[PDB]
Amino acid sequence: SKDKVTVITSPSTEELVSLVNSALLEEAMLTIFARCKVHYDGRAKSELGSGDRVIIVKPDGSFLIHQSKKREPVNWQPPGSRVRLELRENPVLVSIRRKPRETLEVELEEVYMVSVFRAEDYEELALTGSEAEMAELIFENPEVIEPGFKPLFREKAIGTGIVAVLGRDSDGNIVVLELKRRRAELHAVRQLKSYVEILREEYGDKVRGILVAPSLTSGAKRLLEKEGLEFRKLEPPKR
Amino acid sequence: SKDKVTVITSPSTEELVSLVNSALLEEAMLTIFARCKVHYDGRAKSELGSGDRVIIVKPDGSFLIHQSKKREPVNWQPPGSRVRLELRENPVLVSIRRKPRETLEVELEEVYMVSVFRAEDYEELALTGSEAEMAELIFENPEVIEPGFKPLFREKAIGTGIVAVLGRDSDGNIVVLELKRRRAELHAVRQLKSYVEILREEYGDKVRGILVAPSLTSGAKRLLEKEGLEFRKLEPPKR
DNA sequence: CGCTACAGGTCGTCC
DNA sequence: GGACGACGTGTAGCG
Ligand SMILES: [Mg+2]
Ligand SMILES: [Mg+2]
Repeated sequence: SKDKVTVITSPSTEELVSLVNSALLEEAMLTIFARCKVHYDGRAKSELGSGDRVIIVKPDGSFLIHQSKKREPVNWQPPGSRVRLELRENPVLVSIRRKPRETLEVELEEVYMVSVFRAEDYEELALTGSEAEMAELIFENPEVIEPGFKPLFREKAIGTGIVAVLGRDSDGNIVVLELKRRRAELHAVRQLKSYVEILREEYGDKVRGILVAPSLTSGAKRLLEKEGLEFRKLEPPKR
Repeated sequence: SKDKVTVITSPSTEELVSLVNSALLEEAMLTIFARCKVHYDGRAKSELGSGDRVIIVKPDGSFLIHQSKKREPVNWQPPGSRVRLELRENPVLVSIRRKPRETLEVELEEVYMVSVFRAEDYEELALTGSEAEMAELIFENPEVIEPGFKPLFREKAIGTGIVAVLGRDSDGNIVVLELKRRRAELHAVRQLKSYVEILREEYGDKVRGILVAPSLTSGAKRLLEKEGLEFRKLEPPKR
């Protein structure tokens, strides 16, 4: 239990069970290379036929099944799921989440490798360049929008929806910003339009919307213009 | 090397280099257990300090870095990225994505395990209970919407945006359907309202919007009612 | 929990 | 290759 790694290739069932169950009691990452079938029923339902895949069970219950292509797991289970290992015609990894009820079944036809990784990590990700940091830059230097802009509220719930920044201009109008940390799309403009309309019905037609993004799509421009909304070019800042 | 799996615990640098090399040449899966540092720069910028993680490099270029928590990799690179291994003071995995330019740098301070898995998988996931299945059901069976509903188009570009289902009703009105495979939120109603207004521009007051979904959030229902749009309860079929 | 919206979203289709 | 929207989206904030 004091080795970081414990690896077995071509494990016997006995060896499988021993390492699987120690991974769980030790709350260590479990990794397995195997030929398997996968059955999922839950929010949706899926079958994956027999094939080789990497399987990972994290100590927090996160379950991953990866094919040899793409970024997404072909199947998974979220944190807080519970897995048991089941002996049947083959060993079967069964993971269940409660609410909503989702079942993942991994039938292990052939286990090429099983491993316990007792991983120590006290460190957490520090990311910069987010939308939240655009909001900060704007409250710290409102001029990046325009002279006299005064930011007032961040994530202000209006009647229906939550607007990213609510504010006032030099004419004393209410100003909605919608921020995107990347090229803004039709859905961004729909957010803004939706918020502005809701405000307009309280505060009159003078309410301004501004989409604040590094750029926007052909579609966003068209709809923005058609709706009389505005665009300010802003890049997400990186610390 | 002719084996499906090769595993070396506590590799030397030469051992490390060798397996990494083979994984890439053999189009195999590369899995590393390591204490590392991660530096990422690209669409955003991030730093992860020294800690233990699982690393996976797929033969299609997908790069994954997993902490012992959550379902998401703490850092990654998408399919198509090119990876190399540089020997600085420590070995450094470098994976770069062209377009947009993104670089991922993993300093391997200690490699606990490195493995090559030559995975054979000819099988594609088969999933049921999607939104597209809802659409099929509605074309096969339009009365699930209402009697004498005539479905005409599916994923139809209108001028700005794309409608899930476009049709007519028995009274000669045009019908927009917005479909959701799960409980519908504000986002959905905004989509629906947006399309219906665009269609009203051409066909005038004779357009109906219908949100089709297993249920609604409070905000959705509120907004839906406000704009006088309609709801039909439908569960995605599991076939 | 339920609502709401962001994400380095990823992914697939189709103009 | 851009635009557009679904996704078993996952994840975080907030009430
Ligand atoms: Mg917003
Ligand atoms: Mg839609």
